[PDB]
Amino acid sequence: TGGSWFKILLFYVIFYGCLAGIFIGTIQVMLLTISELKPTYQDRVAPPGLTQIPQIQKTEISFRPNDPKSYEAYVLNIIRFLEKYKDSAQKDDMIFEDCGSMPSEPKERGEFNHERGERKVCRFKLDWLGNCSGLNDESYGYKEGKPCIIIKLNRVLGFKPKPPKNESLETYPLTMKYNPNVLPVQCTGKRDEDKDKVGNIEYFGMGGFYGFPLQYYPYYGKLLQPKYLQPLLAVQFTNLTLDTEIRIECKAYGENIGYSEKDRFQGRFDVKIEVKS
Amino acid sequence: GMDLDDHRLSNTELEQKYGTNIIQGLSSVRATELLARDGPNTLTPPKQTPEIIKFLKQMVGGFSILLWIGAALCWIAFVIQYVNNSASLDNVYLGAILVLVVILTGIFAYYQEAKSTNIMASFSKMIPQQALVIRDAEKKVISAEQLVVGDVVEIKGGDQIPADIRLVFSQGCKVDNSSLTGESEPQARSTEFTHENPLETKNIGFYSTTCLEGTATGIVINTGDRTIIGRIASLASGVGSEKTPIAIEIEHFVHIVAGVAVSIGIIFFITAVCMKYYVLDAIIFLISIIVANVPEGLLATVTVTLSLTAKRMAKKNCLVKNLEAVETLGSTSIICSDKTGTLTQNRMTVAHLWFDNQIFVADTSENQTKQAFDQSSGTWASLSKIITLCNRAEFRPGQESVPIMKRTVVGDASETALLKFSEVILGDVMGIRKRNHKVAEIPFNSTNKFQLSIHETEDPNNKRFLVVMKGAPERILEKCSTIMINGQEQPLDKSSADSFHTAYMELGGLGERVLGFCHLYLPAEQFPQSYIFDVDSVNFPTSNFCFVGLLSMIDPPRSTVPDAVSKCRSAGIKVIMVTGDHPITAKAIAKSVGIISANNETVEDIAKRRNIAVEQVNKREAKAAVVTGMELKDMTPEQLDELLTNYQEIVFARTSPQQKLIIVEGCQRQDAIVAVTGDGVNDSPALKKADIGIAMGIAGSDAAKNAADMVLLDDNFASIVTGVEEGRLIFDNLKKTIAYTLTANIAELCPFLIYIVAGLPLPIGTITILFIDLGTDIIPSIALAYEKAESDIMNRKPRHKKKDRLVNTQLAIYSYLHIGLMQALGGFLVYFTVYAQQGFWPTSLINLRVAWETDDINDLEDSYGQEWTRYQRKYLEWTGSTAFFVAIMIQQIADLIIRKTRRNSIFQQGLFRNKVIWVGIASQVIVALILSYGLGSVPALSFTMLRVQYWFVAVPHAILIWVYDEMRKLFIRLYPGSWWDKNMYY
Ligand SMILES: CCCCCCCC/C=C/CCCCCCCC(=O)OC[C@H](COP(=O)(O)OCC[N+](C)(C)C)OC(=O)CCCCCCC/C=C/CCCCCCCC
Ligand SMILES: CCCCCCCC/C=C\CCCCCCCC(=O)OC[C@H](COP(=O)(O)OCC[N+](C)(C)C)OC(=O)CCCCCCC/C=C\CCCCCCCC
Ligand SMILES: CC(C)CCC[C@@H](C)[C@H]1CC[C@H]2[C@@H]3CC=C4C[C@@H](O)CC[C@]4(C)[C@H]3CC[C@]12C
Ligand SMILES: CC(C)CCC[C@@H](C)[C@H]1CC[C@H]2[C@@H]3CC=C4C[C@@H](O)CC[C@]4(C)[C@H]3CC[C@]12C
Ligand SMILES: *[C@@H]1O[C@H](CO)[C@@H](O)[C@H](O)[C@H]1NC(C)=O
Ligand code: ALF
Ligand SMILES: [K+]
Ligand SMILES: [K+]
Ligand SMILES: [Mg+2]
Repeated sequence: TGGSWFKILLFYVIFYGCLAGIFIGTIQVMLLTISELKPTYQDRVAPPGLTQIPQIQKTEISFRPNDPKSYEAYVLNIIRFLEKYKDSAQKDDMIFEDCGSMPSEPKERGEFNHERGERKVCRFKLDWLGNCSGLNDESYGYKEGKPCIIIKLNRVLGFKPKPPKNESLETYPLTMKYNPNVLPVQCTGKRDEDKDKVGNIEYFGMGGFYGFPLQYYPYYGKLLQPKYLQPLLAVQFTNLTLDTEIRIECKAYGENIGYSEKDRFQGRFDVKIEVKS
Repeated sequence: GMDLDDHRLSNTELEQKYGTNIIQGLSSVRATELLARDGPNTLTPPKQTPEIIKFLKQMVGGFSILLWIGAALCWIAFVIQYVNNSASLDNVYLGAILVLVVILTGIFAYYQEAKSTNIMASFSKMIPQQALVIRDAEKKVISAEQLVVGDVVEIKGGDQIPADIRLVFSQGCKVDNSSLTGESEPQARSTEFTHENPLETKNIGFYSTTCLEGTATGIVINTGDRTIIGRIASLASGVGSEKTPIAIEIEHFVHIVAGVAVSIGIIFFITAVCMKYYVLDAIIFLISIIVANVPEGLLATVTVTLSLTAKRMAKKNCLVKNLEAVETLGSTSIICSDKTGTLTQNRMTVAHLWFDNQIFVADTSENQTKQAFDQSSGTWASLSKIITLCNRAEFRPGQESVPIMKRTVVGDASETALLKFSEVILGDVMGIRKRNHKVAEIPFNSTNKFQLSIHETEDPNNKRFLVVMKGAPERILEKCSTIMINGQEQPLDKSSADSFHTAYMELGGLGERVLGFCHLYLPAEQFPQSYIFDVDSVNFPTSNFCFVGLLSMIDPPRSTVPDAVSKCRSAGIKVIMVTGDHPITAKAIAKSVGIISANNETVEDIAKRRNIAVEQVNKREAKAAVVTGMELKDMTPEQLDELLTNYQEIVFARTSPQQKLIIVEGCQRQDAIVAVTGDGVNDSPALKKADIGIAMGIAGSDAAKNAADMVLLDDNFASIVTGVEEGRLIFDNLKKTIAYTLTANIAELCPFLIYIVAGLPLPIGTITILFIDLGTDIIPSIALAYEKAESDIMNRKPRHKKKDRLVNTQLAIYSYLHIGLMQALGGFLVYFTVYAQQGFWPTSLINLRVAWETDDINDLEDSYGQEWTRYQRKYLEWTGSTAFFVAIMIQQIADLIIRKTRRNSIFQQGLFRNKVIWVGIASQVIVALILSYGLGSVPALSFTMLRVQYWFVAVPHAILIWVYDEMRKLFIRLYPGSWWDKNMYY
């Protein structure tokens, strides 16, 4: 009967409205706990991952220098990433500041609060990425047999990397360390077979130092520090064997840096590069 | 093949027809040819399907087809992933687990299914091996199987009849036809065509029956399966391929769930295809739909609960041969009951005795040791000595341990009844019989119709001869001229004769065979103590005796049968009496056990009371109906239907074994579930046709026990009452368990629909919900089977087999659209809590799953601007899945508490009264703990170790589930029939 149909529709609309209201109320009470400035926990993100710029598919960079189409995607990805690192973009003085060109201490800008509002960010110049800034060679090194990758440490809110101390010789010496305020990065062949075909790797970093300067840390998290620029480290493989697929592993070093066998990108690369003749 | 008998034919036309001779029998050259033409005199065993085929049929029964489809989809998805190198062996594990679920459920279903046992082995105690046939004018001891139609066979007292024979020459032949009528009373046989019915015509000997005494000659007329017992066994074996009502309800429930699964699968597959999804995501989502929608553990738990109740009942001497028969009692509308051996002790005992113009009643229990009916008075001692002296029956020696009433005694029914009564009331009656040295003349005959004996009293001062003569009351009265009243030998006048006739009629109106007892004190002057007596009756008087009393025998009901029949009728069950005995005894037993109530009357009784004819009176006044086999055989099915509908108390008497089956089939076509109780071979077709057949342990035949679904090992109908109660309780508890499982089904289904529609990262994995199905929800569903009744089980009427389903629309909607959605809401609250505390706010998760699951991206940005690698994202996804699983567990604890009752409240029902539910709650918690902090300490099967606060985020939602259900049941209780009991009660 019509009255029964009306009652049984009204009961269900009321019941579902009450359920939805209770659900949204619980969600809001939960959200009252968290803050817009810092995550409650960092059980997963705290040991930062190490990632590269070209954003390649199967950890493989494969191109023939004769065909521009082979490296066009890689070059375009690098251009897209570096569009925000141009000197034209970081022109303002209100948001950007001319931080020292030599590596320095981590720059605390107060604790995480809405006080002081938008923090200021150090500016990163492409000129520190020589042979790979794209200012002179728009195609970096892909036109020749000089593949260029750019290393970046995953942004972690309020994370201060502590470089490794002098307890032990971690690898073959860089001989130009400035270890108090530089986070080292080293790329080497994964196997002994790749170490004989990797060649001479030339690093490109701020101040001529081979790693991440510490004046860019900590990161304040996209709200206090929008348009933040993380430091970069260009890596170029000038002389590598043609037609061969070389396995490369790039690692960061530090007490605070950690490595996992399950997660293959936690502080390390595993990139595969081949250059067809 | 042929179903008519030839007993109107005398010797000559039978010889001409069958082509045989009485004297010469048949020539072997023709006997062998006829044997080859027709076949051996053996019963054909049925065709038993191989057990392996039955075991394999269970792999496609229930939900197994859907699970096989899911396993196939898992294999296809695994090979698609393997081609594109992105394979994780997770689909293989899912497929293997689904195959294992199918295998285990098939094993449980095979165990649950009724076992098909042949009935031929139950006829082996019958079916003789050797026959005394005559061929070529010489008698030969040839085997029974070599007989053929037309052969001339002789039978001797104490053997089995080799085939269906028509008697030609008989000498005082007695047969026991207990396999055709259920009554063991010896039946006299002759050569005379006496009755129209072949089964009662006195000149036909039946195959597999025993000849008690005498010698008879006959011609074989039926061989093998053409005999009466052949068709009885054919009906018992061939018929009975029907499903139990609980099987039908389970099948309907499976149809509902499968329809839901298929409909949602097709609809959401279309939605997935339309939203630009490739094949792998669509097939994995269909796998998830199948795994969520199927209750993987429910049917095995159903079988386990059935077996638990079966063993509980077996603890009370009630053997359940077929596991599903524990439910058929309860939801039973009609009980069709055999009389002899089932409602009756199958023991012939004295009920009433009439002396001093008074009728006294004696107790007829199987355990009675002493009875008092004013024995201190006179005229009873003389009667007791008449009982002892004029009795020939003898106990078998070495029976001191066994009680009196169970003692095996040699003699006929009346002789043994009198011996048992005397041994009970008088004590040791062998000594009294030994004392008075009886003369060797004890004449009894089938024609004389009186038992005579002359004894000399061993009183020291009397030493007088006392003669006793008992027999039929009319023959007793015509051979007497005085009566005994208070010890005085008052002459029997016209008024005394009229009172005796009235007492005889009253005793005969109760279906009791009545015996007369009288004596005479022979004078010593004419009969001194030095006189010898002759059996020729040439020296003692056979008249002018002193009448004493009238005893009657009833074959009484069992002690616990009347109150059990009353309880069964008070439970709304119609109790129909279907017996092969005569109508008078059947009606008397029906009135004694309460099948026919005292107030109610039959048409014949009303016509007799009103002094009118049966035709004149209309049939709406009589609430009872006694129908004989002759009346029922002419009835059309429509008339039988009207007879069953109109009359509530019905007694079918003198029914053939086929007529019992016809009555059962008529009852079943009334949309009713019918139970048959029996103890004989004639009940086997009816027992096998009934929805449940109940046999008697001590009083039952092997055939009846084999044909039955249930055996009363102590012969107590209280078992039937308790079975009805247990079956109704089982039905209620099955409803509760099914609702509890369907709730978890929907709670599992909702995350996948949300994942497809909104695009969130996978709230819970497909492997994870398998642990809900076969983990935390196995013991709670069993625990719900231990719930006590919320109201009076017995006051409720039997459920309609069509209009009252085990799973109706109310149950399915309340589990699907009310409680499952709430559990999904709680799980999603916990999921968003887990994600937001690590960096992903709820709105950032919408349409994130495509980039979330991309192994290319190892710098995915959260709400705070931090960057996530793929492994950290999948670890957080596993953590969210584990939190969703724990939330479902907590809300299923609440669901377990609320499903404890359907109308009552835990305050009334008792929270801690059923400890199995608390065992199951501990099982839920412990299994979740093992699956989170054990497996999960190492990341495997998408399990991780949770922070302690995630175990309590869904607790308030569980409290909300409980509060909502309590309010629903409270308002159901307050206002019955108020649109709320109709629309919210399941
Ligand atoms: C049968 C199946 C049952 C389960 C259904 C599952 C539904 C899945 C849908 C998920 C979509 C998201 C739902 C949750 C929405 C939360 C709103 C919210 O707050 O997100 C967070 C963001 C930012 O937060 P914040 O930084 O301010 O917090 C910081 C903390 N503090 C405030 C203290 C500073 O806020 C914002 O972007 C607000 C702007 C966007 C608003 C979008 C509104 C969409 C809401 C949908 C809810 C639908 C409920 C359906 C129930 C059906 C019942 C039958
Ligand atoms: C995103 C996806 C979410 C999906 C959520 C789940 C949606 C579905 C959830 C619940 C629906 C379950 C429906 C079960 C219906 C069983 C039908 C049935 O045969 O049950 C048996 C009893 C008695 O039947 P009978 O002897 O009178 O039949 C005799 C007719 N002969 C002889 C032809 C068989 O049924 C009775 O108790 C009497 C009531 C019979 C009503 C007829 C069936 C129509 C009822 C419901 C269908 C629509 C449900 C609402 C859909 C919500 C969509 C969101
Ligand atoms: C999500 C919302 C909008 C769905 C609305 C449709 C619902 C409320 C309607 C549509 C069909 C309806 C059902 C149709 C059939 C029956 C069987 C009957 O014996 C009781 C009512 C019941 C159980 C109805 C309950 C209400 C019902 C389920
Ligand atoms: C919103 C969508 C998912 C609602 C879908 C409702 C579907 C799944 C439900 C509603 C009514 C249900 C049907 C009701 C009646 C029958 C007839 C029975 O002999 C088999 C089950 C079957 C065929 C059911 C299948 C499932 C069913 C079709
Ligand atoms: C790379 O830098 C070196 C040193 O400045 C320079 O000599 C060389 O030409 C550069 N490579 C090219 C080909 O641009
Ligand atoms: F035992 Al019956 F009919 F009473 F077979
Ligand atoms: K399920
Ligand atoms: K049966
Ligand atoms: Mg019987």
